[PDB]
Amino acid sequence: MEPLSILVRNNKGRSSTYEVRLTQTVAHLKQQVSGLEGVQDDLFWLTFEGKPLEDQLPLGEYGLKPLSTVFMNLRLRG
Amino acid sequence: LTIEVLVTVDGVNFRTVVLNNKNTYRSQLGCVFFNGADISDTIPDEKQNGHSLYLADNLTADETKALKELYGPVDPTFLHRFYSLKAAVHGWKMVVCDKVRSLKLSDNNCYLNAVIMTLDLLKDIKFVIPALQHAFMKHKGGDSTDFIALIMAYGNCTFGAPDDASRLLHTVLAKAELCCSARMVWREWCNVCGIKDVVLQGLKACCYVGVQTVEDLRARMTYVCQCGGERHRQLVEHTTPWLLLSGTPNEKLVTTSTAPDFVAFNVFQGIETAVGHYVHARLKGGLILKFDSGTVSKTSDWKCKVTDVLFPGQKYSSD
Ligand SMILES: [Zn+2]
Ligand SMILES: [Zn+2]
Ligand SMILES: [Zn+2]
Repeated sequence: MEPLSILVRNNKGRSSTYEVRLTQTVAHLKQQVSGLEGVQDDLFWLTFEGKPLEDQLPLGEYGLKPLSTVFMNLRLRG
Repeated sequence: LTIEVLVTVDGVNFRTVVLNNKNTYRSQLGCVFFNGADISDTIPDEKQNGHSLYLADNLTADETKALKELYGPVDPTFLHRFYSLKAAVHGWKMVVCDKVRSLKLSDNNCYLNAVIMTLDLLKDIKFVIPALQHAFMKHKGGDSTDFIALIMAYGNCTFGAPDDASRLLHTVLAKAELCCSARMVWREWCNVCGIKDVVLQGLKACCYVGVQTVEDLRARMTYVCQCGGERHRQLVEHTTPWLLLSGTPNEKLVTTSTAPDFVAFNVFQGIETAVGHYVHARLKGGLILKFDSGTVSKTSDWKCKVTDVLFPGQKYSSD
């Protein structure tokens, strides 16, 4: 059971590669994005195909394939 | 001397624990709630003798799976957060504004007003999790304390802090289901890989984060394919009882004179790099009803930053 490469795109339109396992949590991916982008976890949330990614669920539950594009969304404070 | 207490997570299964009156509940058992109040840091006495307590810390193996049965697959911190959040929002109030209920402003809960008032318009939804569906029915009956606290617990919202109405609204709907049929069909193609149709049904065909108009939802999209080429995707069929589209704050001129197609929307006031303010708006009788945390005012025209937009039912087929 080996990892695969997905893409996360930030507010500016830049896609970066991330080696993930479908068994890892969304929270674990959010930590990878936080490290690469330099933004804390509670400042953004992730969407795939217009659906939010729940932190405690595994990535395999969203049908991510190699080079799938996940979107980084700023988490507003109102 | 010593008291016997009934410990429960579900209200129908109980475990007996005998405690002394020498140490607090927290040291002998864990954090406990009695009639909605936290009594973990008090010493047990005879007033709680023979009474049921709602335990949050140090759940047993059986109580944990009863917890997953009631609340879904939640983390160990969940029960403590929900019980504490529920008694923290005890003073909050749902105020009637122009025949509908709105959350009065308290402790930066304006984002919750946008979420709840938007949910109140979706009158065809149901929650699969029993505790969430129960709190939802209690909310629609007039008692919203449970629903508010559960929503904040599932959303990882910290009390008294601002948050994101769009994120919370779509996170809640991910736990819901539609009581009628709905369907959206995407067509995806790549000049090397070929063409394929993707079908979604139910409530998932009614929410989308990324666009804020139906025209943008129906436009062609292009992005890198697994082969390295350019892949395309385009909506080809859409039948829903309503449609919720959300995106970043986008300044628009909402106007009655043109009679727009959406029925409700949320507004973020302020700049997005800073703490702002949410308003929930609805179109009724040729005016925009602006629900600002227990107050309501009406305008025919409003320049505002739109986030969530609620459209009516969709009947669409293309190509
Ligand atoms: Zn505790
Ligand atoms: Zn506690
Ligand atoms: Zn391809």
